[PDB]
Amino acid sequence: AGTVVLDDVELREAQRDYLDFLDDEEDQGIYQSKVRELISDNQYRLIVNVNDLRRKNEKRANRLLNNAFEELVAFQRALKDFVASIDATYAKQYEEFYVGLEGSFGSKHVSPRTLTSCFLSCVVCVEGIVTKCSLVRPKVVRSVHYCPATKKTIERRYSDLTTLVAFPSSSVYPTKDEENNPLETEYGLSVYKDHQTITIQEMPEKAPAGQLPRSVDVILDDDLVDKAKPGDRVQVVGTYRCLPGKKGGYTSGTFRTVLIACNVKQMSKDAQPSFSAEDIAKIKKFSKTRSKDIFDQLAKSLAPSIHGHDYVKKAILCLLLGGVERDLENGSHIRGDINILLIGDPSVAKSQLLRYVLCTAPRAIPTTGRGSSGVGLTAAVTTDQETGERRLEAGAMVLADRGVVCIDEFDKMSDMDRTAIHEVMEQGRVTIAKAGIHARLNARCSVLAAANPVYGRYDQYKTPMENIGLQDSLLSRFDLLFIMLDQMDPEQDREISDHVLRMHRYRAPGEQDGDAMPLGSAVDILATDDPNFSQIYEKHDNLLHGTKKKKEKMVSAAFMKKYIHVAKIIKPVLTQESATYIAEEYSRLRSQDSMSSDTARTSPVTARTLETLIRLATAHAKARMSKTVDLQDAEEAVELVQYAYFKKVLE
Amino acid sequence: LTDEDVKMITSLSKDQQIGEKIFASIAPSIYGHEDIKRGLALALFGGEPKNPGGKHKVRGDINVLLCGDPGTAKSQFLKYIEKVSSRAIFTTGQGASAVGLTAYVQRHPVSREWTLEAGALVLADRGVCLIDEFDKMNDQDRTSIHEAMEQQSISISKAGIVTSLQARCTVIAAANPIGGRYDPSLTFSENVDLTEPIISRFDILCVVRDTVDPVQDEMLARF
Amino acid sequence: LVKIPGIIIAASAVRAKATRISIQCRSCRNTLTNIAMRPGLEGYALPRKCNTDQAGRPKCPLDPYFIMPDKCKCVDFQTLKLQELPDAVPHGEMPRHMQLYCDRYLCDKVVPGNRVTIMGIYSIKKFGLTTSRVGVGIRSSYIRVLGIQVDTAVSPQEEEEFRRLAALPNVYEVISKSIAPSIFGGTDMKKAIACLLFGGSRKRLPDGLTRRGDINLLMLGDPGTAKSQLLKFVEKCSPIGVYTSGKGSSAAGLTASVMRDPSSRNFIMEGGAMVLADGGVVCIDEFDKMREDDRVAIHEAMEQQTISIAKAGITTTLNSRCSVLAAANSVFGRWDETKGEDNIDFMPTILSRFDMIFIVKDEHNEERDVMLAKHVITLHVSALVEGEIDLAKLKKFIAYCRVKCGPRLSAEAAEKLKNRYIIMRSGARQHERDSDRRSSIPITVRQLEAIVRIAEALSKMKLQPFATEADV
Ligand SMILES: Nc1ncnc2c1ncn2[C@@H]1O[C@H](COP(=O)(O)OP(=O)(O)OP(=O)(O)O)[C@@H](O)[C@H]1O
Ligand SMILES: Nc1ncnc2c1ncn2[C@@H]1O[C@H](COP(=O)(O)OP(=O)(O)OP(=O)(O)O)[C@@H](O)[C@H]1O
Ligand SMILES: Nc1ncnc2c1ncn2[C@@H]1O[C@H](COP(=O)(O)OP(=O)(O)O)[C@@H](O)[C@H]1O
Ligand SMILES: [Mg+2]
Ligand SMILES: [Mg+2]
Ligand SMILES: [Mg+2]
Ligand SMILES: [Zn+2]
Repeated sequence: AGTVVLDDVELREAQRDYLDFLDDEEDQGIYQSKVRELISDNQYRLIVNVNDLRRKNEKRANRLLNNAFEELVAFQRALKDFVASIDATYAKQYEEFYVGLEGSFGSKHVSPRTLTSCFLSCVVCVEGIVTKCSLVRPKVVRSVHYCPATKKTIERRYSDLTTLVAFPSSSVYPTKDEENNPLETEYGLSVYKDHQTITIQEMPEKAPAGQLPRSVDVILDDDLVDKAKPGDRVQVVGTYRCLPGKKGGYTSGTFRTVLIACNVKQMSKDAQPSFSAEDIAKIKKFSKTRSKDIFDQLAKSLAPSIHGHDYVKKAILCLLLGGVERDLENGSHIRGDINILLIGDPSVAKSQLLRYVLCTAPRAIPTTGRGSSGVGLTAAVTTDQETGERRLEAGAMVLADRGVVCIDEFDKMSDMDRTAIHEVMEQGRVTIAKAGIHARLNARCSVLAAANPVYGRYDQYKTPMENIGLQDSLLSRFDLLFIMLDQMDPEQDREISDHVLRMHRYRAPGEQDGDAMPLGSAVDILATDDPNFSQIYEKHDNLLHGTKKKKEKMVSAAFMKKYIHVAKIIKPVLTQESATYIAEEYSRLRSQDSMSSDTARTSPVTARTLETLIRLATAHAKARMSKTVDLQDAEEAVELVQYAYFKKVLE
Repeated sequence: LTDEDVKMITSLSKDQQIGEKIFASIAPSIYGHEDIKRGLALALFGGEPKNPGGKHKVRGDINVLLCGDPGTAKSQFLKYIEKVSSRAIFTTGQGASAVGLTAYVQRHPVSREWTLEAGALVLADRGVCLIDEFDKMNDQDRTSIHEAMEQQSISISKAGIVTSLQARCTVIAAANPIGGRYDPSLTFSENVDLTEPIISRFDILCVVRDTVDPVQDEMLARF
Repeated sequence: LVKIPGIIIAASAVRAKATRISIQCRSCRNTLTNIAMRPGLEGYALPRKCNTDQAGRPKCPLDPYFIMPDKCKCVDFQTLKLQELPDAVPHGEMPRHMQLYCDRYLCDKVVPGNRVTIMGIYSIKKFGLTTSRVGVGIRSSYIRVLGIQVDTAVSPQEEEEFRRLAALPNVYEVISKSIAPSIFGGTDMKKAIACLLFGGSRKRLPDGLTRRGDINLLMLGDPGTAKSQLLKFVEKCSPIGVYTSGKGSSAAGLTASVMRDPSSRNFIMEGGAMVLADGGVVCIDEFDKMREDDRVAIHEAMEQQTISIAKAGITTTLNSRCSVLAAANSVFGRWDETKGEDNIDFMPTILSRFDMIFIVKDEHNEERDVMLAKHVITLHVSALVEGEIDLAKLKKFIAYCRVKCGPRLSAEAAEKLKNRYIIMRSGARQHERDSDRRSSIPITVRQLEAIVRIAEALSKMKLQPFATEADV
């Protein structure tokens, strides 16, 4: 039976509502702009915030979240109409324009555990971690055939009956003419869309402790396919649906369910920030107005809750900004990443600096001394066990590519692990091979490590070599080494205890009202949106209980994030005055007679020390947004290296 | 296994020498070792568990540790106890036992059936666990016995199973001294290869010290 | 309808079973909607013939019907594995097992490890009298669950009682003398235990840097004393509470581990005591003996309240917001006072993590045979109580105060604590300088925050939004 719907009142109302929501030109044209923008950069999926739809038309919003395919096909018809109105040529260039969904899903925000059968055919938001991706396969959507006998060319379309009943006539691939003349397929004239299945598991830190994990199968269709890789924490929005079984004759009543993605997104910490023109204006104002002391303003504003360690904070800012990688014509490579090691007495807030960089930096990976063991730290090679083939698995330092590995308790890490990270800490790559596969994975990361000295506490009366239990090969590739020392000076105690007690009295405005306790318990998280994939920004923090009062402000965390993102892209070029100063500075550093007696070397001075002078000067110039590495930048680099590389041995 | 004549039990109870008859009535096929027999009878009868409020558990189980140099009927004592006791199970510090000290979950070899294979400490919850060759245990076995013998429970966290399940057993163990010969010049603790926490959770420590005594040797040889 | 007890040892993923299906004919496209499905492990044979007739038109094929998956009413669906209760198995005897079938709201009512009583229909699988060896007429049994009861919420009466309990003048003394009343002595020990049971305030600063409010307590002592008994009491007294040793438990670990299943590729995380008691208390008994990776892990489980695991698969940061109540003995067994601080071999970094460390000694004073007599009375009067708080009410009160109130220091309290801290830091530096050894027990900013946490706990027992100078 083949009928057509002459009049579907519901479809008419739905399409009219969706086109009305999209036209948007009277209401500050946000989706008008979004559609012109997807036309511009040659996409065909429009990501629609359901909060905007809920504002403009709440009845559509409920219908769409609750009847996902009917409403989504209506909304994609409306979107194709809108694109054709804006541009008919682009609209005809694509057969289908898809709508992805975004925003706040009230009870439709689930995990693979709470995604139950009361959600079939509803739009849901599921968060989890990718356990297995499949290969990206093409699925034929339109097959073209040529008969050499009769010179005829035919074409046969295949509808997406992934979650609908498929009758066997729907999937017959034509091989013969009606006269039983052999057909031959035109592969370049046929249309294939690519297809991928992933499995999303409940995140290990969100699942109930001690229970086995729950997963959901997810279907990804064209332009959504390579969006996730195993081990990614993603958010998938799609329709939850029951897959058809194979034509049987007996059914057990059981259906495989699946999520048909309409949008996939990563952790929003690692995404390109949105930059309003006012933000770029503010950044330019900041950089131009304060240029000499902008670096110190950013540095002392780094971890405000940590008092002191101003040189450590300058170095950590340099790590957050980085040098510039050299890519020579013959393929030779020089790293622009800064590696920092903190060795110190117990409880001097070095685990806190590691954690701050974890919170702030994009693509920061945590690890502890024995939580990662070789293969878990760099890559791994396993066998697929279902295809028999070698498979590469990214470890911590590959996942931290263009990011930071924050290794804590670095000293308690085994010796083989540190040997393993030697090659990453200098070449920014992991060379891995079993016999069937060999690879050279990119791990362009900066390492921020915290260690404790031998004997637990630093001994003021012993050489830093005898007190840091690491060898010159490992130390030398840590381009800044800071001995964070617990001196029990009473005025220093005044300062620190005041700051600490002042941080233990602050209540967050509004949220806290006098006696509140923060915790929520395993439901309150899914009650509201995740602040990990969620979508006016000042420059300085207003005065508060964090600081008493003075004539020097505190850069806002959000503004600092935007500023550092902008400045990290800069590639300041070393000038000749800087080059001469750095060269002579390094030559002076190497010669020990310049440095006093009773002063030992924390780490050796090698050509790596020269490279790090260059890297630190470049990062400083990035902070000023200079585009040139001037003499002030070189001086700041040299003074940081001078502070770090020498320690006074007492007696 | 249910008693109908309490009358004979009570008549024996009035015998005024029932205690020594009971002590002489355990391990009849072991010659001598009367102190071990008193201790084993006491353990076999047990004390009174009690838990003031619900927060101060004190066991009534009398745990007995026989440490003695080889060939001194320790294993025969454990086998006697296994014969007499109801709900007694036998296990060894080696790998030569049907039941093991530690709980695990797996597919049963003969049943093919996914089973929480609760250990020998909880299979003897209301009875006695007999651990032979106590000093030759794993580290895993050692933490298992320590947990059961301190908390009287076993805590699983294996498959998706997070459970705590009760092991209110009396532990009777046999161990050998360090070097295969008890040295009375040292203390019991530095003779046995057991940590202090494990030893402290035993009420009776029977040092089964072997000496050459012609009369005792002759009586034993006759036996 | 049967009612059986048991322990659940496996719980399948919740899946979708249809209650109503609709089928469509392949040729005429007509549908046969809302066919009712039998509940339980029972299947359905599709009709082998289309209903619609039109004598002028030809007939439809033999087996024309296809499930339309979108027109199907599916419900939640779980299969469980029930084992015979371990206390119910006869002596020399393998346990029996039972398969359970749950439905729609009985799904996820239980987790493996729960002791349950089931009510359900003792039923066989009816999937078509097929799938043919030895056993004939045997069809697999299961219980179709109709009710699940798991064998083991502050009402305004309880809330009013908690308010009037906090409002007591001597609430601190009532709580302190109410914790381990059957343990003789150790009064300051018991006050510290109460403070650990309430905990300080967990704070997240604007910069994202968290500060813990959980209190860690260490008891070093002589083996006679009742410190394992104290740990046992505390794990019965706290809402979330786990008792373990430094080497974990029998078939449980101390910290978490992460493993990937090679077949399903799921990341399985084994729960150790540290992650199981999140939001509660871990009582690590025999703290001194612990495998090295566990020591390195509890370094940052005790301070950052997290466990960072990174395998070749993934990187995780598990939550361990737990107080640590630890007990250990001296390295010589007994304290051996002449050995100063050489009788503890804990590294300074571990001792720094502890808010309060208690050294416990068995003094050999003769009049402490009142302590013997005390034991004899406890064992006399045991089977058969003062003005204090029973265990269940204490648990509820602690949970209530933890969730309702999180105090902060007052300004003058902070001033006093700052000055006292500077004094004791100077004193510790001087004691190190005078003595010919670096002190085994450090006083650090971590101890400043420890005193802040104890003050906040004291204030939280009273439901007071601010901590005075009295509790400082
Ligand atoms: N200078 C400081 N400013 C602010 N807070 C501090 C400072 N020093 C220590 N602290 C506090 O001490 C506590 C412990 O700090 P942290 O855990 O970072 O120490 P650590 O140096 O990592 O110790 P370890 O080396 O033993 O791991 C933190 O809560 C931190 O707030
Ligand atoms: N006092 C005794 N009375 C009767 N039989 C004895 C006595 N002592 C030893 N035997 C006999 O000696 C043999 C060795 O006994 P058993 O195996 O119990 O010793 P053991 O202490 O287990 O030695 P090991 O420490 O090497 O295991 C047994 O067959 C037992 O019958
Ligand atoms: N002061 C005390 N009051 C009451 N009971 C005590 C006291 N000291 C020891 N005990 C008892 O001694 C037994 C063993 O003590 P335990 O706490 O297990 O020792 P340890 O300190 O070595 O762990 C316990 O049952 C405990 O009740
Ligand atoms: Mg630390
Ligand atoms: Mg033997
Ligand atoms: Mg103990
Ligand atoms: Zn038909």
